[PDB]
Amino acid sequence: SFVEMVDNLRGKSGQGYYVEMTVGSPPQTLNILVDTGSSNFAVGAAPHPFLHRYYQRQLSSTYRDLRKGVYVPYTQGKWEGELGTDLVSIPHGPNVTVRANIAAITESDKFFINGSNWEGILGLAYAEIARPDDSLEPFFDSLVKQTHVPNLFSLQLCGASVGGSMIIGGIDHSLYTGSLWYTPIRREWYYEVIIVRVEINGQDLKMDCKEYNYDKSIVDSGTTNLRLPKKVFEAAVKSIKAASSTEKFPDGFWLGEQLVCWQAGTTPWNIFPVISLYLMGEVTNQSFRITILPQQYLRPVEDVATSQDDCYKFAISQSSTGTVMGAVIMEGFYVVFDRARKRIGFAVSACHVHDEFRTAAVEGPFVTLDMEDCGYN
Ligand SMILES: CC(C)c1cccc(CNC[C@@H](O)[C@@H]2C[C@H](C)CCCCCCCCC(=O)N(C)[C@@H](C)C(=O)N2)c1
Repeated sequence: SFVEMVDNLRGKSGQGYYVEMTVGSPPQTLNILVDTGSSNFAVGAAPHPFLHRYYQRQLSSTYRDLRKGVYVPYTQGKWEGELGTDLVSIPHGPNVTVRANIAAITESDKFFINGSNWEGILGLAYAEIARPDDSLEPFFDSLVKQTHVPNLFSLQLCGASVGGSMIIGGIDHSLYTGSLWYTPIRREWYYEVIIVRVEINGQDLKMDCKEYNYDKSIVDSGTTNLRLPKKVFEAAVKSIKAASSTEKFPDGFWLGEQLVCWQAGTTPWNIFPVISLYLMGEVTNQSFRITILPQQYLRPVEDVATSQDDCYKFAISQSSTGTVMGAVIMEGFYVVFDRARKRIGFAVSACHVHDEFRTAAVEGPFVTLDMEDCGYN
């Protein structure tokens, strides 16, 4: 009965994807950001200028105080609060209710977004990166332990204001085309994967493949951009600049600061290259690739002035904590987080990104020797 979960995600460009949830008795409705890059379930539980609503523990007869504080520092943004448990349900999800850990956010810094429509975050990664430590059971672990929901979920994140699906407990075959290609989960903490090759417009970047995974590579729906280790970022930007050199862009555009605009419908997509990321496969010396179009890594942004042009931000930025395959990478792919089999699947999404002469793709098999050497230790 996955049809009930199709289209259960909404969001705004650059502001994440959220799902509707309820917490407590009587149920309090809240919109919750879907984040495969963290492992804490947390909701606003005190007034805040950007919160339309929040969790009111005093009104829930099933709330239980854990008498323990918590804080989570992300790559950007952080919050602190009080731990507790309560009953939680997902209206457009499985027909179950579970008692889960909940962090009641009392203070936050650059976490909530002005006018975003979500009030909390659902960390879907593993206990090893939960705060305050790995003894705080994450939501999805509680769900699997307390119900018959199979130990996997899938994400169909769609571009253009945005929507998608989080299929809890399985794979919905109407949401993708072609074959699913799987890459091993290297270690159950983040959803960590191994990138074994990078090509831009079919040209190999020719770096030590360890550089691609320094110090890790993760699949993270809570991060907007494709984030790349310093050395990889420099090579990729150098290649993307060259391919698009027939037009001049401010240096702040390549840093993700300034936006670029063009007359509505005249965006020169053809001058921006496709990026191919090769992932470690399931059998010996085998990989597969996902191909990323510029319509993914040129994120559309509301024209702050006169909505007469098409304006974009460069959605590839530099990282000092490894590669992050963020939302703009996941968009247009159907991504299966197969926890039960320790693998992540990719297929072309039913809401795939369109170009006139090019198409996003998931292609295999490829032969790749010595893939284990690509993981950083
Ligand atoms: C929580 C622990 C496990 C942790 C520490 C450091 C990195 C990571 C990796 N995942 C980060 C991710 O969980 C984290 C989640 C967000 C704060 C959730 C709220 C904002 C969502 C919409 C705007 C997204 C802008 C963006 O890209 N951000 C805001 C990056 C930069 C980021 O940080 N994202 C996890």
